[PDB]
Parts: sequence; structure tokens; C-alpha cells
Amino acid sequence: MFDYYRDVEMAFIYGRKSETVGENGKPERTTGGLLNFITTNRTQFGTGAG
Amino acid sequence: GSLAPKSATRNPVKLNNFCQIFKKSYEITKTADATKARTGSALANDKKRR
Repeated sequence: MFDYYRDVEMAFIYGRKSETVGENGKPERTTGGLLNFITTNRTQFGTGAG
Repeated sequence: GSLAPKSATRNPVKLNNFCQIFKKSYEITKTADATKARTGSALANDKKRR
């Protein structure tokens, strides 16, 4: 149960959106995370270049 | 419409410690036990220190 909850949360944060055909021939889908939608306001703080 | 997934599991970790024996002793001659001293009873003073 702990693993299930942690997986759901992490997927809702870092997931990506895609669709594909499964092994049985049926659609398989993945949901896009919060970072997938936020693209305008991203910042990487650090001392190195970039 | 896929089937149910396989299972997985894990185990805890173990910790240990030991017991130790402590000893402290005091000794006095029987002659010194009878002698009177200004400071006080020598036998009683030693037990406090030990």
C-alpha cells in the first residue's frame, strides 16, 4: 500500500503523456505530470555554467 | 484489459549488542578498622570513593 501511494504521487509529479499499443493489442496510456505542463517558468539554480 | 502484475517483497534489518561485567572492590586490614582517625572511619570513606 505504501508503494502504491508513493507511485501515484510521483507519477502525478514527474509523469509524461503518451499513448501506445499494448502486448495484447489494446491501448496503453500514461498521464502527464505537473512538470509536463509547466514550461514557461523553470529555473536551475547553481554555480556552474547553464 | 491486461492481467494482474507479479509480486515482490523485502525484509528488515537486524541489530545486536552485548552485556558487560563491571567489578569494583575495596579492602582494609582488621587492625586499621579498630584504629580511630581524626578524618573519620577509613572503611566508610573508601566505599564512597569506590
